[PDB]
Amino acid sequence: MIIDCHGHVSAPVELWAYKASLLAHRGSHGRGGVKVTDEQIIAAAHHKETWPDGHIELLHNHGTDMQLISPRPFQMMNSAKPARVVHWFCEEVNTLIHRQCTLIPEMFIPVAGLPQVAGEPIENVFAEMDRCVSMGFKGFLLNPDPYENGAEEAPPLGDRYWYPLYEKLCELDLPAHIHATGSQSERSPYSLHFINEETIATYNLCTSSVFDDFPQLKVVVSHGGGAIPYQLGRFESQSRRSKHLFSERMAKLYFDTVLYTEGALRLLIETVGPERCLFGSECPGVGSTIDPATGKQMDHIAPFIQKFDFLSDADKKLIFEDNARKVFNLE
Amino acid sequence: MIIDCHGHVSAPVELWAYKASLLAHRGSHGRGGVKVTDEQIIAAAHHKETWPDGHIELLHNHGTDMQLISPRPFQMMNSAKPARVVHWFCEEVNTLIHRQCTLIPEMFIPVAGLPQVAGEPIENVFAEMDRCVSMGFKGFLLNPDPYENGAEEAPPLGDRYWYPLYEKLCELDLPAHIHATGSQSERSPYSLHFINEETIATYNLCTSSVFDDFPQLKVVVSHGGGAIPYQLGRFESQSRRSKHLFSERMAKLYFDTVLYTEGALRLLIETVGPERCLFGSECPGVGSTIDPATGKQMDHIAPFIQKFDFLSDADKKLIFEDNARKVFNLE
Amino acid sequence: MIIDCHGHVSAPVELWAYKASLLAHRGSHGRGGVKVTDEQIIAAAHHKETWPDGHIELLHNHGTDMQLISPRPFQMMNSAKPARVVHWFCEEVNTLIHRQCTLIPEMFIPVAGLPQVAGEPIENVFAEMDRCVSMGFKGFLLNPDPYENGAEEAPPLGDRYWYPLYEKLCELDLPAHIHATGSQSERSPYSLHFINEETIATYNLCTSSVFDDFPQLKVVVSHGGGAIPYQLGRFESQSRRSKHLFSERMAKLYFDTVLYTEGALRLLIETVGPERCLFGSECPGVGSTIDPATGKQMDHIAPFIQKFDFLSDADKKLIFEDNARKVFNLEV
Amino acid sequence: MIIDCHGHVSAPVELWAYKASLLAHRGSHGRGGVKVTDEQIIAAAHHKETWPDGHIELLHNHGTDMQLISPRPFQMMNSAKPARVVHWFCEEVNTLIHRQCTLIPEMFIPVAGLPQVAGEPIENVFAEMDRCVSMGFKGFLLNPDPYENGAEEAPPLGDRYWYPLYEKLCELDLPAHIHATGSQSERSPYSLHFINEETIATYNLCTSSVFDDFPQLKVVVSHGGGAIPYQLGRFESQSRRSKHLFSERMAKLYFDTVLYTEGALRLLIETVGPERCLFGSECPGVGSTIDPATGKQMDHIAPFIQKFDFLSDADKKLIFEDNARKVFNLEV
Amino acid sequence: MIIDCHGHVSAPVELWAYKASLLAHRGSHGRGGVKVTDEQIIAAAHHKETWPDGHIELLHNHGTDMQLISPRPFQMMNSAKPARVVHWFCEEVNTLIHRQCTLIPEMFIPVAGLPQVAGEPIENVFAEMDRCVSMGFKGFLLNPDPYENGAEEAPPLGDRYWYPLYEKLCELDLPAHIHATGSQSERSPYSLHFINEETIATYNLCTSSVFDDFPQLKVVVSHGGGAIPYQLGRFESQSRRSKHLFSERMAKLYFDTVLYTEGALRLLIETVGPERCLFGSECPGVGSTIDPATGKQMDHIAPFIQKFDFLSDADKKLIFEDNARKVFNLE
Amino acid sequence: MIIDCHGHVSAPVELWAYKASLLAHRGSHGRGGVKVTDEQIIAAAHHKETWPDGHIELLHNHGTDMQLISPRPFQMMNSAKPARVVHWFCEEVNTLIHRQCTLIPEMFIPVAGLPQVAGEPIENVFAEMDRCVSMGFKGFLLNPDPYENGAEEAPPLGDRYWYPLYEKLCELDLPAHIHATGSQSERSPYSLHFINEETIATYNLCTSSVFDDFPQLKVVVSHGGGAIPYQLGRFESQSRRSKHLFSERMAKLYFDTVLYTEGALRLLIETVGPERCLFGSECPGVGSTIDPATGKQMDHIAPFIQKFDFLSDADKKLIFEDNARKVFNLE
Ligand SMILES: CC(/C=C(\[O-])c1ccccc1)=C\C(=O)C(=O)O
Ligand SMILES: CC(/C=C(\[O-])c1ccccc1)=C\C(=O)C(=O)O
Ligand SMILES: CC(/C=C(\[O-])c1ccccc1)=C\C(=O)C(=O)O
Ligand SMILES: [Zn+2]
Ligand SMILES: [Zn+2]
Ligand SMILES: [Zn+2]
Ligand SMILES: [Zn+2]
Ligand SMILES: [Zn+2]
Ligand SMILES: [Zn+2]
Repeated sequence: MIIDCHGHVSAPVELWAYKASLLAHRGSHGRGGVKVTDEQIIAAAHHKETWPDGHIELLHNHGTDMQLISPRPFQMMNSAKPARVVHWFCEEVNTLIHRQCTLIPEMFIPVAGLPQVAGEPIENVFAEMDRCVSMGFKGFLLNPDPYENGAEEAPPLGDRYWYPLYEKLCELDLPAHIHATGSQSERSPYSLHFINEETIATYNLCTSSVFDDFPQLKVVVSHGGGAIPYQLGRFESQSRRSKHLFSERMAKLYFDTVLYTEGALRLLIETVGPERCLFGSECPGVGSTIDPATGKQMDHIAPFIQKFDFLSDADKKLIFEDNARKVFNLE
Repeated sequence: MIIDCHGHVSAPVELWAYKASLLAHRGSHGRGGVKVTDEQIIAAAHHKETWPDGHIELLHNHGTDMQLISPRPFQMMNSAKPARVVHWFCEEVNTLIHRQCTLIPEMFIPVAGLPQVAGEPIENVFAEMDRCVSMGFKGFLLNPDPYENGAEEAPPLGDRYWYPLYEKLCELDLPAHIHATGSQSERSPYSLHFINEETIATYNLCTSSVFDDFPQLKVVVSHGGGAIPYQLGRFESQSRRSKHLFSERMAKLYFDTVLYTEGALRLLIETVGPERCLFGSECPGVGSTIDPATGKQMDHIAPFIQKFDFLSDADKKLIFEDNARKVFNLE
Repeated sequence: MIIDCHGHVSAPVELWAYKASLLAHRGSHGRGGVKVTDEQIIAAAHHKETWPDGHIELLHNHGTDMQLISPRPFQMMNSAKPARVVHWFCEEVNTLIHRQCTLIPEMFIPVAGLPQVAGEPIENVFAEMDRCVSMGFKGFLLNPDPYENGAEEAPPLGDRYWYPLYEKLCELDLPAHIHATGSQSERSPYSLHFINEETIATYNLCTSSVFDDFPQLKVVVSHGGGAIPYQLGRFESQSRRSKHLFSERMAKLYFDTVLYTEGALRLLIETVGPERCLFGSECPGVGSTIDPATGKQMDHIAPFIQKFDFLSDADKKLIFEDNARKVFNLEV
Repeated sequence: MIIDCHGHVSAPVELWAYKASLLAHRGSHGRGGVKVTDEQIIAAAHHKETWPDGHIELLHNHGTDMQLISPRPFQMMNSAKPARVVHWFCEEVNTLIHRQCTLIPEMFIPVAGLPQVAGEPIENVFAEMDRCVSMGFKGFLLNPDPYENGAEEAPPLGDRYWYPLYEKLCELDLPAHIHATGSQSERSPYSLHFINEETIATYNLCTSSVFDDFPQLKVVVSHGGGAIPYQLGRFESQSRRSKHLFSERMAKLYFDTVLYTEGALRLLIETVGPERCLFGSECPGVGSTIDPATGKQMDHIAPFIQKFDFLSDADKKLIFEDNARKVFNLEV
Repeated sequence: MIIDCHGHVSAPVELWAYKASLLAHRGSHGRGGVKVTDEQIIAAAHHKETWPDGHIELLHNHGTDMQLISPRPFQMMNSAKPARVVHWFCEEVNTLIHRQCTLIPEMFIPVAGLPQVAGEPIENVFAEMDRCVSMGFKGFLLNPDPYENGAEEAPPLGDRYWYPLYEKLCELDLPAHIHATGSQSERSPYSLHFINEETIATYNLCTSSVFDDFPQLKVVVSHGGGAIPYQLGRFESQSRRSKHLFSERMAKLYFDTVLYTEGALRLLIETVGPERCLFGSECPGVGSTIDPATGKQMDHIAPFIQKFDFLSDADKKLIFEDNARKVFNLE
Repeated sequence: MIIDCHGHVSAPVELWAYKASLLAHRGSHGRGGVKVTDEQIIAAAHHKETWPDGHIELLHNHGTDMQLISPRPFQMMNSAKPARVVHWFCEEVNTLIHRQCTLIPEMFIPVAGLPQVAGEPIENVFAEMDRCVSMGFKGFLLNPDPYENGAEEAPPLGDRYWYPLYEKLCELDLPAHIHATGSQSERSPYSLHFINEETIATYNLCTSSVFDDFPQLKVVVSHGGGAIPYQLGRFESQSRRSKHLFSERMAKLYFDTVLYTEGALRLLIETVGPERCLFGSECPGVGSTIDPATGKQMDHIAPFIQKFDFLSDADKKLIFEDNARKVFNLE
């Protein structure tokens, strides 16, 4: 089968209106919450909206059997104040993902957002993690820039600021899916910030002692590692002047295949090997447009991997399901 | 012949001491200047230093016949204060590069740094440009982040802040060579900041109307365009939702081949085409380490391009000299 | 008839989702816009939402014949970055209001928000004002604190920063309706910031030369003038030292009656007079809860004014329609 | 008798000069102190200053028998640096008040200021409180905005930042008298910031669990509660969603009657009841100007309360003495 | 006779209470002003207060015939906000000095404060200067640090920011008396800040083109030039590496003799010469204490100058009156 | 003999290049270190550079027999970021001074810089102190303004922030040598900042209870105490109003004689006494210019002190060696 490990929830419109409300009253109305029926959630999983077809129908047309759906990361406003609106909105997004996956278990698998408030100690997400574990969540999006390209930065991923999280992720044996959220920059909007932050997080993890101290830490890097597989040479060369090679740590990482050109998919898989690649597409999303040359949808990239003549059937099965089954502890 | 369009001056130690001195007295001793002889300038280009050999010796070994040399960008301190030390140090480095390329015209071709002070209008570099144009300089390093990964950032390259510079570059029909300088981030050291800044600059140039207003502007993006050829799919798909495709703007851009893996070189050349690639290696520097297994130096990448079977000998001539002669107006 | 001069649009949820999206991509998707059909705009004016009944049904129950609807001001994020998102959102809200008033003209009258970006010159709203003027809009919400209780504040209303706007309004003979937006303070939330900012704006206007320089300027202060009618004594006393009395300038101002206690309404009307009071309720909204002692909604305040012994039927007609009809240039 | 619970010290000019000097040398001359004789402290309570007559003469004319005098709060510079100057000045004002009440005991009762330094833990006032408690002081002015309308603000009164103080006050069975100090805003000067901060403090106290955790806490809000009695309806309505009604907590609060209009006094008394109103005038002060329509000083408000038809003589005795005598632990 | 050129007004207490009031209501009460009778001002000139005797009586005991009285500079709060309180308080101090000098013309001469608001253009003092010229004022205190040792600095005295003032001072042929005001620093309180700022202002004036561009500019530096006469050597040595000597400019400056040790007075006079020294004492003030060795008052320094055996009677007359007569255009 | 207690290392050019390199890569290349031979270290002390002659040659000519050398303070960049480059550069300069004084024990005696990072607790220098104590260092340069004339400043020297250091200095019975470093001010260049900071530090030490708590603490103030001996009168008069006279605290202090005018030298020695003066010249440096009239070099000041008639030969022995031997524990 084909399990897509990088998907984002198609939610009822009421969720985003709840965000607007929280930002309007900033808590003076109390927490409240999203009021939507199961019917409305299911219908949201079918609504066309801005995509060529519905979420479910698109996955069906592309042969994707199941998909791990997480929050749409650029809505999560990790730099917004006050902090409690960040926490509340994260919790409600997670609740809605849980409801949708319970209503549509034949396709959708839950992955959780973290209520990362810029500047707060990472411990402040543990409670929500616990709530999500009980609800059956299979992973967590880890944002390396809760400041959302502001004037300040979070510590690098090798800083012990993040160590309490790694510990917990190993106790649960659940993965962190690197994903930045929004960006306050006029130069670098969110979709490009994703790439730069993936590059930075990978670099941090591959030039620190994280994997010495948490050898079972499972990390999936979004969008084929940002820039790293393409730029691996300079970083390996510079890592020679040190006690560990960049590739030494990088061999511990997993990467999803959210890349919309055959050449990039080929380079990713040849660089890290099928043992460390998990099929992903972000369909529906950035890539849900039609290539005017072929008429196909750009995020319908499974056939590119299925036709690579340098991968065995075992390697393609690793990429399409087994790696996801292990990393996300899927039933 | 082989022309390397991305090299950095091996300078006598007195230049860096002059930088330190300027920062120490901050102008209270006057402008002063570097004090070195022609002999010391020539000797610097043969001294081993940390490299496996002298700059010129490594070029001779790798088969490189001429190299365009610019300042070592991470020393240019565009965010340093007061402004006058940034200007003065840029001026002295340019004067020294001029002296070296006049003393050794067989190997070296001069490329200038711009005295970009964070927050200053871009026109404040024009004077220095003129001076360098009178000294035979063939291009300019354009830093998209003169704030050097600080609390603030400059406007995106599509902003009209930069338009006075594009004008002048078209007036001179000379190219800009995109290259960041330092990085103040504890997460992102300068060598990774290079890549991210190239990604951002290319994105700005390909999502704005710069090339509609300056069709003749010549721009060379360093390090194979950061993440862009690898991440082209998502940005092209997103651009489909606008009036001009990312690809039609990117077709106007040139990229150098400072990539230290065969696979990345292949991906670059197959994505942008040999008509838009200029050979470059940054030898000596980040890539001047010996692969302990295969015995060769990582920045010795000309043979990779020579052996690509999908390139004709004319395509290889383009990559190795003709594009450089056209873009940098080489004699 | 009964005209309610202080109402806020009951809009389809797609509008608030559009706000969320604008904040999410900060303009990198383009302006885009609210995509919503006429039938959705109509249905939103009847949906119960968190109120006991729909907007229109409530106005019917309370006997209100027409309401001037403006944006829900605590959503207008005047302090948000980048500036273009606050401009775009204000514009979208204005056009949606225009559409709703065009579709339900027997009930709703359009009042526009201003795309006030904290720190921008006020002239930057004119382009939108002009547009709204050609769409038939009858007034503009004026926010004295576009910084939304931040680390900085805007100039007081007496400062010449605002004088271009005061000029244009007089050019148009259309009123400003003082209304604050959001509040970033952890001490003073938006509903209380409304009152504090009404107090500050009224004080600014009654201690400067705005009305000397703009005699025909029409200004309606929300929520019965905040604290001023209750605290008028101290301000009058301190003004005695000045060249003009506080009351001298205050008499040029209009106030709406959005007060949810009979005593407050009595004080307001007895303080500023029926010639300067315009009926308003903000129904549905903060006051749309049941007073258990009466069983009636707290914002069903028209009967209090109707049953005031100290007002003639002509004064009540001023409060309930004539004043609004003249201040907001309404048709008849 | 008539006890005025809101008065401010008429002090010799040497005190304000001492403030100026403290700001001038910022402590490099040492703490020093106000150097002023008993005769000067007495003379200051009779000097006309900018008022029509002396402090004591005015209180005599108005029929006030005793007044609780506290610091002039707009001078206490809680946002000034370095912290030690605000501490020293508060201490000096407190001791001068103590001396004046010791010299004129038939008229004046001491109420202390707190040396609140913006950003300091509240515990840093305890040492002064203790001292004032041993000097016979009967209450403390509590400033909810020691930042004085700056770029930052203090925690709301419901925050545990204030809980130590609430504890100590209950330990002492002495009241806090809500009063803001200065205002750095160019829109909202100090006299209006008083009202806005009273509104914010009252809202904080009526929407938190302060009175659940400190049931016997005695709090007197200045100037008739700012805007709250006039704007109570909206806050009650919004509180309905909470677990406690706004009025539920508001009933635990006391308010002084420093309002210079008959209508405002009527509203206050009818809203909170005579059991929670303490007569206060701030005479001499902002209200010490002549109402031309009456010839009487605007802060001569006791007759309004005396002539209210809807109050028994016993309710008026509560307002004029019993409530102050019980809240401020006064002798008889 | 003995004319003391550095004195500060002994004002009625009502002035400082007016300062406190302005800072309390910040303008909401309107400008207002100081209400004091002539009798009260005269009495203030006699009040003991904190000094061993009254101002007038102290000048009498020391043989000082007349004294130029200016504001007490550390009260002038040039960094306070809003600006109008700074302007108003300056104007009222000047009005009171004018009244006192008119009431006591047998001794007191008026010198004016400038309403210098940190960050405002210097032109904003011209109006008050004019008001003071009409009232007969003989000079102006010039503060080189209106920021009062804050996080920011004013431009150096050679910056053209100050040029409109110099121009005006030459049109009036009236002097600037360098005097800092207050200091917000915990390290360096006002009395020491005076010294450091005198040093900085002198350095600025002696390493810039001020005296090239305003050759008739009259400047009196307080407290014997801060540190400069004592430290003149290093600055002269460093000025040799430049187009003008430090002493070249320094010869244009005047210095007052507010120094309370014989050795410092000797060094000042021997360094700059009697032609450029104006007698000053700041009595009553910092120096109004008793030397327990001699019983004399430390600011009774006229006899030190009268007994120096290296000065002629003409030099002592230059120091004690003629220089003041010329510089301050005294009747 | 003549011992000069205020000299600064003439270092090989590679040290300043190492500073520039550290600032360029900000630690991403690791600590590294200066790479110079014993021969280059020795040659640096004989190279003319800008001086009229080599460092050692000038010392020989002036009659100086030994000199205590410390870092050139204006290069130590105590306000630079990140902290680790400040620490590393201080450590390398100290190691180089150690190498030079071990190679040339006839002339040079080692004095250490402190790795003071602005805002760091002072205890963060103790480690380095210990290392230097194991290398035979005889004192430490104490910078009162590690913020280098910035928006912020450190606590005054009387604040208990510094008390841990006083303790250690008494534990080692070694002295602090007050000396500022750089200055970010556009009004006050580093050479004037030296003087002002010495004034402030001396004032703090003489108006606080430091010497009541550390009676044995040894402190040497540079440049004759900035302004203090010249401005002593006002501060003594002000201190009379307190519990301890300025003079009784100042009597515990030592001062060096880095003054380039005879008159200032005289004033210093007559104010503080020969029992508290240590000869010092800062030769070569700011004072190494030739008086074009009198032919001699300005920092050749030993003869001035030799010719003072009011000093006995024992007083001159104190100034020229004994005080230095006692304070700096010289062998
Ligand atoms: C600035 C830079 C520096 C080095 O290569 C380098 C220098 C010294 C030691 C080791 C490496 C490279 C580039 O600009 C580039 O990568 O294009
Ligand atoms: C402002 C000033 C203050 C005093 O003189 C003073 C004031 C009150 C008590 C004690 C001293 C001195 C100077 O400006 C100067 O020293 O020139
Ligand atoms: C830092 C310093 C620098 C010079 O002397 C100097 C250096 C290079 C060229 C010219 C002068 C001196 C002192 O520390 C001092 O004055 O004590
Ligand atoms: Zn994603
Ligand atoms: Zn490069
Ligand atoms: Zn409203
Ligand atoms: Zn009061
Ligand atoms: Zn003075
Ligand atoms: Zn030195």
